[PDB]
Amino acid sequence: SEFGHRTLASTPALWASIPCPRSELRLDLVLPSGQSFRWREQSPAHWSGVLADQVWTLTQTEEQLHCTVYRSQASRPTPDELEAVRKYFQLDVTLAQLYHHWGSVDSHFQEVAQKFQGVRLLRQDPIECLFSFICSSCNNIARITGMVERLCQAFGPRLIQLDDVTYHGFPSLQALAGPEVEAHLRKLGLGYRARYVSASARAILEEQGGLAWLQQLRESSYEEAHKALCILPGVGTKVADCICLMALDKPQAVPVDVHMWHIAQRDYSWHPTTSQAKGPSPQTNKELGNFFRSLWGPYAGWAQAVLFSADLRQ
DNA sequence: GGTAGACCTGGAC
DNA sequence: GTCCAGGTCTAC
Ligand SMILES: [Ca+2]
Ligand SMILES: [Ca+2]
Repeated sequence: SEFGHRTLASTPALWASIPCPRSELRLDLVLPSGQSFRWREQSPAHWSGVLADQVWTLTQTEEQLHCTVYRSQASRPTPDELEAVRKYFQLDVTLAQLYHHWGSVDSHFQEVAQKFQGVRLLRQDPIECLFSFICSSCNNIARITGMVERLCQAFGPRLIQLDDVTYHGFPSLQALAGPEVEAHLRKLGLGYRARYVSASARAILEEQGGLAWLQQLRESSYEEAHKALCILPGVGTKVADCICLMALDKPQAVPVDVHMWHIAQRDYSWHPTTSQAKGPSPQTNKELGNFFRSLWGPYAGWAQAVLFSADLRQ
């Protein structure tokens, strides 16, 4: 059929594949796990969302990652568009190598990794990542998802429509910095987070040097990148880490939230050393991130995703 | 310098 | 009718 979301079975000639075994990527463990909030399983095993300014539907078989694009006459994805998918999932990074190493230095990781293979990090756009996580504050994944959709719908450019779903690109800095955005966001239910979206959009354009200032962080060290991000309204130590990890290519970045605290205590019997507090505080949270970095290495953040993801499965 | 309380809301015991 | 989710900000 020419309408609605496509499936591999119904529109054979419109899909193209990318060699990728399920052991290197599990869509169902990556896409709805709190990394990106813009993918939906409209059909069983078929996920749709915006990727590289276009709408896609992705699905996998044991050895392949099938992709289709909705842009002109309908056709299969081209080799270059397909490369956009490979980059988004950072497919050049071998997950089997990472799991092996983490499992070698951490017996607990080894036991948990057995059942949760294919958990990796998406290479996300900084703007979308910054504002999506500004909205994650004291929030759950299902709600965050709603807020983000409503936000893109009201301020993001309109893409194509499939069935009754109209896809929108993520809002630009200029749009989010506009007049009365906060009030509009409050009517959309963002709460106090509405204030931060508006404020950070303006801070970036009117005080930090614009988009270029954000994008240049990819070349800066984790230390430098993380410090700059905390300048923004609504961005604390955690939000900044999420952004460094998921959008600025800092794999050693470890976001410390309540989930990670429960994991550290239960599975590692961890307790703060150099810090005062017995529980969560800026000093203890910083120490915990260091604990995981020294345990897992340069890609501690990715290791964190494997457990964090396998933890949400409870 | 390091804790305590306000800020929004909708699924949940 | 109370409680929590990938926190942040600020007063003292
Ligand atoms: Ca800040
Ligand atoms: Ca927290």
